[PDB]
Amino acid sequence: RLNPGQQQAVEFVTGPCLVLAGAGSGKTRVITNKIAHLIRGCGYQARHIAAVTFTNKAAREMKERVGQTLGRKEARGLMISTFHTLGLDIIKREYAALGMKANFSLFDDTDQLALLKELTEGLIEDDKVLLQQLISTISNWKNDLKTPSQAAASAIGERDRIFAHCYGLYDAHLKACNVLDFDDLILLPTLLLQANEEVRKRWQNKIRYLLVDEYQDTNTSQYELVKLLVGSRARFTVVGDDDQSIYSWRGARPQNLVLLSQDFPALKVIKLEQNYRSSGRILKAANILIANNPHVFEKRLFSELGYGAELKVLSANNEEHEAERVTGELIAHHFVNKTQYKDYAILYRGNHQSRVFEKFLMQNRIPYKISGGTSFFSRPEIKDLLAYLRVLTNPDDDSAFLRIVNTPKREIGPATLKKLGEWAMTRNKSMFTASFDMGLSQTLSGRGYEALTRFTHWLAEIQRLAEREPIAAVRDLIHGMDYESWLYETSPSPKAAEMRMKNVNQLFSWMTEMLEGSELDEPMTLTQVVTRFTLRDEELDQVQLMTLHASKGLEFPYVYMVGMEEGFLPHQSSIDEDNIDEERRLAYVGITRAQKELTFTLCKERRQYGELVRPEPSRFLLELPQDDLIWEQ
Amino acid sequence: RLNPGQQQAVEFVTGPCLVLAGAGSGKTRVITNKIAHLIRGCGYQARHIAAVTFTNKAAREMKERVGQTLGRKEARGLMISTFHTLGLDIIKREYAALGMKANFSLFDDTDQLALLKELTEGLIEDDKVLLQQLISTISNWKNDLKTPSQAAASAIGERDRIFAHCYGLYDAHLKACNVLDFDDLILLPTLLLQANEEVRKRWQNKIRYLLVDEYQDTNTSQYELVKLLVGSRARFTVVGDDDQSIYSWRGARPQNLVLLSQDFPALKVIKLEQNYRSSGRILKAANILIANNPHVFEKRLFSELGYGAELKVLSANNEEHEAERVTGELIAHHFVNKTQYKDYAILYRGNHQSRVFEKFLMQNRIPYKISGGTSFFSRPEIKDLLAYLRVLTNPDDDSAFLRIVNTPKREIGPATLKKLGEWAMTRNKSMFTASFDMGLSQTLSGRGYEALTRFTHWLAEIQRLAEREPIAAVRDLIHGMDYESWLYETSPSPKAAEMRMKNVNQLFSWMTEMLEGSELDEPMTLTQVVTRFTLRDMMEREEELDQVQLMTLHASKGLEFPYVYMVGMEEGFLPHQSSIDEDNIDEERRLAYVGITRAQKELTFTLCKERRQYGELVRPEPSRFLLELPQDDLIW
DNA sequence: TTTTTTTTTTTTTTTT
Repeated sequence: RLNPGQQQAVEFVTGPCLVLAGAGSGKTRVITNKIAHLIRGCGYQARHIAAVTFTNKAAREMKERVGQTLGRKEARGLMISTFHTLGLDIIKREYAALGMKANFSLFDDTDQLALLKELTEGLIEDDKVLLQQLISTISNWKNDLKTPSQAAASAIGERDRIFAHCYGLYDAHLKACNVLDFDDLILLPTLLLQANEEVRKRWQNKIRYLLVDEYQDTNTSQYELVKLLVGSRARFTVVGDDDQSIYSWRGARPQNLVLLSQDFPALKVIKLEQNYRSSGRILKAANILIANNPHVFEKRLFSELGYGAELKVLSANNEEHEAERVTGELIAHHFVNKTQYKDYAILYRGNHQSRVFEKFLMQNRIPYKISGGTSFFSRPEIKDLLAYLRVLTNPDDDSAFLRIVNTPKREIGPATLKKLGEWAMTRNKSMFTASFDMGLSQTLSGRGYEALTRFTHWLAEIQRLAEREPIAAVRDLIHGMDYESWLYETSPSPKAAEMRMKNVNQLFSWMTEMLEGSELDEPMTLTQVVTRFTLRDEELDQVQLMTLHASKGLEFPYVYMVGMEEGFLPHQSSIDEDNIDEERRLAYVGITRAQKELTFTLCKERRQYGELVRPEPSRFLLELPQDDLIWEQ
Repeated sequence: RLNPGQQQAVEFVTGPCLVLAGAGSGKTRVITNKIAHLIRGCGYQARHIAAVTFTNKAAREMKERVGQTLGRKEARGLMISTFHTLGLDIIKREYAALGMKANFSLFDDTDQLALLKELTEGLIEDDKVLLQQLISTISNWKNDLKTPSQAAASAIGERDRIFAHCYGLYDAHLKACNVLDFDDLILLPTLLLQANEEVRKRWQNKIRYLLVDEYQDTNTSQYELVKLLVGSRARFTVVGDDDQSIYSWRGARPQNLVLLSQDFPALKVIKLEQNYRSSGRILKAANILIANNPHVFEKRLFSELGYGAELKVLSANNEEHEAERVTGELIAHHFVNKTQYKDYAILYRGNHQSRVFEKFLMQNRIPYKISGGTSFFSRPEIKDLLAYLRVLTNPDDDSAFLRIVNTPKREIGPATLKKLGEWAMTRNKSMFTASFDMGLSQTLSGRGYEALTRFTHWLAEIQRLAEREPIAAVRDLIHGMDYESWLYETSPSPKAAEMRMKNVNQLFSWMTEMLEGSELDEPMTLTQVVTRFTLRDMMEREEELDQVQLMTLHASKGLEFPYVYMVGMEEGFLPHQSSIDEDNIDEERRLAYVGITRAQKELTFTLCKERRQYGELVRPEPSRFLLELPQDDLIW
């Protein structure tokens, strides 16, 4: 049933309305129900309501519920969709109007960056992070309804003057070859609808009432497109929280909720404050943490659930200790409270802080998911290495051999492989094993049986040795095929091969520490050290492990916001730019994602650059309500 | 020679006769010949024969043939036309005998639907497919010479009695603003003709001999018009094939071939049965499939052409693998056989199934053409330009004024229009014309009146001018409002503008040569040039597009291809559920019959093994049709 | 340091 605010937002259907749903307030229920009502209580034909969101997920999720309350029929034609779906669908539908049609495949992300590489070879470094900016910064001036020259105007800085020119060639090639990146799909009808009234109204009448979720994420283009979509008839309901604006660095106009209030003054801010997920204690902290932010709309959250357990603040000594402690504490909790691996979540600022957890987690046969990113254990360089090791440990895994055969770079053609397989198959065994039967010698010969022997040899003599000197063996397995060189030849920019390699050491060193065992951890047979690694290789129980950003709009019973140091959470970059407000929002989000218990963690020391630094507790931990926080020792 | 059937068709010129030209028969030949012959061998005077058709195409087609076996003398001075052109002309012509102003407005269907939309808002669901039924169903109580009232009687069902009402509303607005949708073009003369004798005869004496093609498509009014026209001599020759009656849902009485057989004593069916296009296997198949359908008229196709390859029936797994195999096999066949994508045709029951084929063909650099895509006479840039012309030649066309006043963009606000209308209303006359009553000056003034007057004046001046230099007037009409620029502002990308523009030019040009007059057809006054465009006699016409012929089953209707790919051969789709769960499929049967008969060399069926229907899925069973077909020549 | 974005099917055909 509807809690008052919800109720109110649901009923106010007569004008430009803004619902300021605090976290866990249940917006999607409102929206749905708004729709459902709009239909059943004010006639307002289904086909005349547009529900816009940002992700193709929210999208299906919303469609799910809608149809779950609305009867198959009446629910007919709901303009539920992403911005981009529509934005495109406009371009599409009105192009068919002039009688004509369109045909220029959206330049899906990659394609762009790609095109951007060839576009900026000598101009700009062969680097990902770089190109990223280039991409992003380009996609910005675009959301700043600008031209590749108007942008050289508003262009202060060396590589920026460059990005501008580069930018120039981007739209250059695109306008030309006849294709469009994503944001184009918005600033497309946006323009096409402003410049022309004929079309404008047709939409204005298609889209009788519009609802928009996740409004704090809105960018200019969308913003306008929205305005255009319902200019002053203004029969809508935008929905958001300004304290959850975090993708500002990506065209999200923070003051969107305010800007709205201006070019729309009969705005009725209805706010949802009741929370259905977090304990009182969590909410209190969050509630306070965020009040240190210069605040406009007052929003003070509250739930009807029990005050929880104290927010603990585990202080780790170094980068590793942290992961160790968490994974450790993750496990205990879990054991003692008989819960599920998925009730847990581990959140960080940057993507690297993940690497080390990925270790312990895996090292402790604790299943997980690297939502925010890509699990170390997939990265080909490591998948490959794994397989050799899998082979070594188990010469019956055709899977692995089939994969490592020539991949490190020998000359064992598919023939010399399918024929060994074919003879191995009827002699009933593994390839590597059968790659030794003297009867296989004449089913296949030539130069293929001249590389297969050699290789399958090199392996076995190493596999032999690993039997007592794993490390050595592996170490030898490494420099042996000179994966290093191989990578440098296969990997794109060397820096990638460099990293692709760095990974390879990492793995090995892990694998080593494990074989070496330790003071309390009795050492492992290479076979186990392997199986540990291997297990890695959705209706699954596993620890959500992702970045705060990754976490936006999710929840989990137990959260470990790790790395609560200054440089890190209050991200140094931002630290020194005086914008923290966002970082703060960032934290506050993090925090409001946990529902039963929350734990913060920080490293007492970080390795600056071989130079070790003793960082200070994310000021955030301090602004929190100390009565409910429990710093360790 | 000419095959006997054909011949006898041609020699029989003494009474009520029907030629049952089966698929491939030679239909166009015979007609041309019969007219040529009527004249030459029978003494009939070129100016007394009328050959009616359904489309402005066949008509041009026919006029070409005929015209080239005779000369402009007997030729260009003969009555070949569509029904509507005739129906209209009857209206016009006898309005003149009555000396009245024919200033009504032809409501091109689009114009029609829209009017409905408005007139049908809260009443009915803002939906295409909906409006359609509304339109159609409306165009039929009409085609059944029925009132918006007697129709409520002949109304069973809710959204139906609704329609009747809406209809009431439709006919209501029409009759009032003085405009007529196409159906009125036939229903008017007909009535006009049966209610009065003086006229009747007059026409009975003008059209001394009439021939009507594609008779199986005749609807009531149509037919009734015929009857009237032909009166008692019966000197005529309708031609057709009830086995090809597929637009039954749009007013076509299938039983026409029969109905005819009755109101007419000595009907002498003559039946052409020799195909000359499809292989004996195709014909085989087709001739058989059709037999499952009931029959009052007995025939059987059969060509001399060699018996051909086996009718293959590719079973695909999903919505997409279907298009995948087709485009694939298409490519293959062409490669090793080498035979322009034009030789190739893919035909579906509905248009969605186009959406997936368009992919793979384009995904494979295969050029192709897409069945039916918004007549040129519907591009906004055109309907706009038309409107002006409409208004220029007929100042009594509010609809047209109403669409133009501000469109090319002056500053004539809806108020300023609201008030023109009111004044124009009370004084009972045009907005345009009212625009000048000195009395309007007081109901409205300020800036609108300034804009209003400026405009309507300019227009007047053009109007005045066109009197003498049609093109120069139109020429200045265009440049005058800067339509070009307009497009460049209104149109999305610039290229579309240029295109939209190009379209404008073209129209200009046709209009021109139409005015400038042909040496086969006598020159036209601009008012006529208009009525033509109004009928969308776009006059189509060497270097045709050698790409894929992709179209609906309906878009096949008389058209031939060497190799066809009759896709989506499942139950639901092909024999459409609408029909399935209706009791009549005979229609869908014909539908297929046709689709089949359309390929001449080799046919190939195809069925999706799984649906993309219901958001989920379904394991569909082959178009029963597929199984009624000769198993011997069929493959899997 | 952080990272979404989708050309189908709307589910029957269309002169004049």
